[PDB]
Amino acid sequence: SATAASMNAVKDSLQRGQSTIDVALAAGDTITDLLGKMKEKALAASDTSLNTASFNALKSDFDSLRDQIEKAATNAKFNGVSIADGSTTKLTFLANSDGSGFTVNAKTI
Amino acid sequence: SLAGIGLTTTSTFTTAAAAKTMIGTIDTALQTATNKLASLGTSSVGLDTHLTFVG
Repeated sequence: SATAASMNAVKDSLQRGQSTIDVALAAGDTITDLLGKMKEKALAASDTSLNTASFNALKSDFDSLRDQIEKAATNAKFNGVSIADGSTTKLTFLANSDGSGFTVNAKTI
Repeated sequence: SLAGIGLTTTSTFTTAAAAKTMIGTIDTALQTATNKLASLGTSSVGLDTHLTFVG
């Protein structure tokens, strides 16, 4: 029965891992949308028939969107630990009542 | 404001020759004003995006 109590201890760690990955996924969706918009801006600015005063506007839009991606990426922490900023190489959660782990590598975005 | 875009309040054209340069002054003023407003719009969009993420 001691082992059943330990399983009760394991389930919370599994749930916490789920939560961190959800936060990362939300930030990632925002980042992918921003990247699409940045591609659109760069494609529009690649035109050689463009005026000198529109190129600057498109460049400033690009720069704003890049700063946005950076902010959106560094804010995606749950409980101080995150798998999208690039702070650590992997996160290991509990998976067995004897200590063996569930490994989740880090996917910096 | 008038100082910000370089217009300079109480700045007119007394003869038919100062207008030839006032044309260019107003062109530069309009350009820089539109640039500043574009930057403001970009910043507003950024605020909206970050608010969504905070939610």
